[PDB]
Amino acid sequence: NASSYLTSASSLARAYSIVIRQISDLMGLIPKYNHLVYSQIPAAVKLTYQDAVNLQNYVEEKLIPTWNWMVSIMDSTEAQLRYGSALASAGDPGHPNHPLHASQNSARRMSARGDFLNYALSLMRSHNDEHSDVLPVLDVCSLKHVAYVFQALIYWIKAMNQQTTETGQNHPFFRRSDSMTFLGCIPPNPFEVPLAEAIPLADQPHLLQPNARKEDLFGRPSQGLYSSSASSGKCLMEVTVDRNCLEVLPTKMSPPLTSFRPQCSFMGMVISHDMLLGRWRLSLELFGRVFMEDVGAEPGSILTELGGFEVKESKFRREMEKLRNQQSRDLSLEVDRDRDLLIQQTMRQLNNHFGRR
Amino acid sequence: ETAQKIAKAEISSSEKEEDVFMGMVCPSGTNPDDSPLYVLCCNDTCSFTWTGAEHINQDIFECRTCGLLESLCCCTECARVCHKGHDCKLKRTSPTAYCDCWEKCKCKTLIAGQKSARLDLLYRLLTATNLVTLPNSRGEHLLLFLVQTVARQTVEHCQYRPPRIREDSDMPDHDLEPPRFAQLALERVLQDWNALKSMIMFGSQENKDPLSASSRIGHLLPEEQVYLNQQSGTIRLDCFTHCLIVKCTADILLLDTLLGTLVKELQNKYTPGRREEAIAVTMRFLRSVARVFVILSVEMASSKKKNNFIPQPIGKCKRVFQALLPYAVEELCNVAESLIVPVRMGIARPTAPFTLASTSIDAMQGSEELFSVEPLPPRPSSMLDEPLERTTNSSHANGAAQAPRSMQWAVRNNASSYLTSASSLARAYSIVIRQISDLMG
Amino acid sequence: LPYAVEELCNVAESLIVPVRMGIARPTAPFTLASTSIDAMQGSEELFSVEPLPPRPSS
Amino acid sequence: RILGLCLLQNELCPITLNRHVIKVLLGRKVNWHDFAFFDPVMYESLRQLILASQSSDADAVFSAMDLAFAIDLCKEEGGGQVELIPNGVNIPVTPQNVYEYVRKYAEHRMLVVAEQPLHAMRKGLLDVLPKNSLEDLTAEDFRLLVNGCGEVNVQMLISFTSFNDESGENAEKLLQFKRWFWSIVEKMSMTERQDLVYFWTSSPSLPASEEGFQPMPSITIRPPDDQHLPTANTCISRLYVPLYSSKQILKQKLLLAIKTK
Ligand SMILES: [Zn+2]
Ligand SMILES: [Zn+2]
Ligand SMILES: [Zn+2]
Repeated sequence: NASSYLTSASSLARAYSIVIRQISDLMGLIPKYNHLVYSQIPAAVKLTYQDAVNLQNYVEEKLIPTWNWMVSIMDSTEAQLRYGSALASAGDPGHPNHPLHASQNSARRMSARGDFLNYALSLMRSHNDEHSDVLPVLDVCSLKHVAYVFQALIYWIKAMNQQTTETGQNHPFFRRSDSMTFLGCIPPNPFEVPLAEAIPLADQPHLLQPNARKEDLFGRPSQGLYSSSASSGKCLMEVTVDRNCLEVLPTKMSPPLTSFRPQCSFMGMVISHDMLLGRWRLSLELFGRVFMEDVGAEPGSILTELGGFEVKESKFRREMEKLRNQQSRDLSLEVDRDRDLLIQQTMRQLNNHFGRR
Repeated sequence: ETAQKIAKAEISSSEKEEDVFMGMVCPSGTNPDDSPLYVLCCNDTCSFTWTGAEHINQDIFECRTCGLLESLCCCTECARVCHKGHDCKLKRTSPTAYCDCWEKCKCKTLIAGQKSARLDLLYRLLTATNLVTLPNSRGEHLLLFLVQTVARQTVEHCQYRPPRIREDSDMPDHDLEPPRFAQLALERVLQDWNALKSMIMFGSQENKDPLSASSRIGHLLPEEQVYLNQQSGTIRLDCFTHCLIVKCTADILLLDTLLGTLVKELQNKYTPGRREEAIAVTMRFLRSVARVFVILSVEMASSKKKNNFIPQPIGKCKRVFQALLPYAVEELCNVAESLIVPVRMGIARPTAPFTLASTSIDAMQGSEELFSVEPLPPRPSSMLDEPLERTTNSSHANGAAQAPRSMQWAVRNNASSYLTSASSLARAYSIVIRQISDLMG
Repeated sequence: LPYAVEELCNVAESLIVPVRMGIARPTAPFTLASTSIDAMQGSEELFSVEPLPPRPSS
Repeated sequence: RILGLCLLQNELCPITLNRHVIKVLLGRKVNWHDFAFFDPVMYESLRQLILASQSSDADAVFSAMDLAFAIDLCKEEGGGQVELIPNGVNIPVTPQNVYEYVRKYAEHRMLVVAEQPLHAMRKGLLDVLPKNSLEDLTAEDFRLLVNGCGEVNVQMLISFTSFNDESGENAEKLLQFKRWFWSIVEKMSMTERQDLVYFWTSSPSLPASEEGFQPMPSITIRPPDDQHLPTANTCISRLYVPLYSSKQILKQKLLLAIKTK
């Protein structure tokens, strides 16, 4: 009873995601195609290495335009989110226009003509990189199709890249683990910056929240972009808001079967999923926090795997419910409000009941 | 002139003519509002000098320091001279009234200076030093402040009533014309390419203003620093072009003089290096003019009644585009692709439908609500209408309230359909294309 | 596989052309099925049809 | 085991251990940055030491009082003297090899003195939960589940709190009463709010999200009664409060009630 363009686009994008995932899953069988298909199914088609590599360059040459479109869109939205965060950490909360202002939530609690004029002015300013001191007009909640296509392409990249697959000063003990490491960015030096900035969570034991970004939780990492020691179109940093210039950027960027060795080079440079995720970290986390009822159910989604606290706690609670429905005994405790007899009864009962060699 | 005479004879031992003249005409470290030229342009005369005593429409500032409140109101002219530094403020509700700071404080604006000497001093100070490139205390260039004063005066001075021929003695003298200085000052300041370059290029990588979050970025991380450095400043430029095109409808010679100056500056051959600078100035100016033209053409409706065929704001924009055709068309093409790219890339942000103004008076709204906005001020140092609720399982539609707060500025949760927003963007693109075609013809 | 991947790429491009071109025809929202019976259903109406019959006589 | 049971029972049992304690409880790998959570003063001291190590004048600092591989152990460690590095009593600490020692210093308190307790804790935890359900978690998730909200806050109380009235004498009076109650509760500091929720749902630590509260919170605003203290039950954690037109008397009486244990 709605007939909204966005949901039709989202359904088309979901179909595209499924077909791209099927393509990637088929290509994952190439290295073992002489044992998974040509020896199991009685009806199989023989494949040759040269034809295989021709097929791979064919799939790259066919996916290039939508890939460029997705790169442009995600780059523009990530740049706009980064600019928003930078101005939020550099602007007065007092003024009505500041990001960290209760009036800009737009979800907890103005004219249509004003909204359209704001969007038109935002586009006109963003095109010519003239977007300082005033927030962009973007609805990152109105790009669900971009979300699905980004997820599909990231899945393809991860599948093929995984199919392909330091001491003293940089001692192993002085390096962050998966708890604090950020993919696609060089971890901050544990020495130069002090505790108050490198690990803000240590300074204040109350910064934890159900809505707590990992960034403010564990400081701001750095990324090796801009022309400094870089001469690639992708390596050029994303400090450009619009989508017209960010369209001419990636456009101008231009034997046994068991050793197929995919390459994923795509845009002329070796593509690793870590750096790509690091490029769009803000938009990736925002997508994981806004779109999760629909893109979450898709198997192997990058947002679900890199989900925030809510996904982790929900998964653990569901696991608790699953594992609690086969036991036959309760706690059956019997204690008292005292201290000494409480501890004595606790230890005696827990040792006697759950104790055996 | 005596200062010039004195400065001409000085020993250059770590000294310069400019370093000995700026420090003696506007010494370093001074507060911006004490800059001589800003004081020159904000002197004028008090409203009471022409409004008599009866309520005649004029804006209302309250001076809490000097006691004026609750039917004791000081005007905008006195808010910069008499009450320069008080806890003055602007009342959102503005009933008609008249200035009365004369009877409660010392209204130093009661009598005026000499007009010819005022123009001569403006001439000399403009041609002499670089005090025109510095903003006043409100982070707005001299030109923008001058144009806003012109815009206000145009609509407020029509209320002047000549003393038609047809008890009280302590009342201030109220038989002189309202200030004419803003128009002449803008006309004379638009002809100095230093001032024009400062105004049009205001907000660049080099130029920064205190009333802008981009001024103080040193304490920020390098990533935030570069992200904020890349984007140039245009809020002031958009304000200037909006006030010069849409607001000051009384006169047309202002934009004619501006275009004449830009034409003089683009064609220069003898002076070296002026081509690139004048090209950049004209490009940014035409971009802002295209923004204003696009917005105030989108808001209006192509009504067939009365066969007007052209409104005044779009008329000014058309004259500007015709005057600077070879570069105007290029900038318009840039703005057109700007407008249309999201249409064809499948990302048209949803927008609710809206009506269209039948006349320019309603069209001026929205444009005024948007262009006449000020940038985000920097972060210092490092009856209730909204009630609270305590409910559970409140999940209707939704899906946009679970994101972290720092980004929730860019996420939204009586149609607001993709298609109508795309259609409105396409109509804007069509307007730009039609103007391009009519110019090229 | 060698031709299956080609045809799948062509189909994916076919589906995605309006998405990256912004020309899609609007459609109303719907709820995904959770059982194979409803997977067969709906598809039954979509597929099991006959073409437009010819105009009889002249 | 009681911690793991509270996890399994979806209840919050506030036992807020240090970051490294729960990191090694899960069987993860300890690291040096956890020293920041351990003791920020000593972490800053070690950071300054490692910063001076890069400087070439550090040995000159070592020429001040002739530092060596010897530290003054606190009374917490049990006293006595324990050699840091064998044959290191005579050998002084040198900048060319301080880094290794620095690492040792961390494990000199993170693990050297704390091997058996943490090992026993992890072993006990492994015998009540499966390995697969243990992963996907970290220190932050474990802390937000066990300790719940790091403090007791009123806004998350508002997140899960349902009010109903069996009288309906006036909606405006009900709204005014609840506004006054929430306002006075907001002015309560840490420990008093802890006790308030200890009387509300018998646990000062609110659930991390809407899920986590096995029952649905419910407070019934009864018609006013001069002498009737609010009643609370933990079977469904439901509250019954009279429509106290007088405010401060009710506030003080509930404060003294939650004061009682
Ligand atoms: Zn006045
Ligand atoms: Zn005053
Ligand atoms: Zn005055």
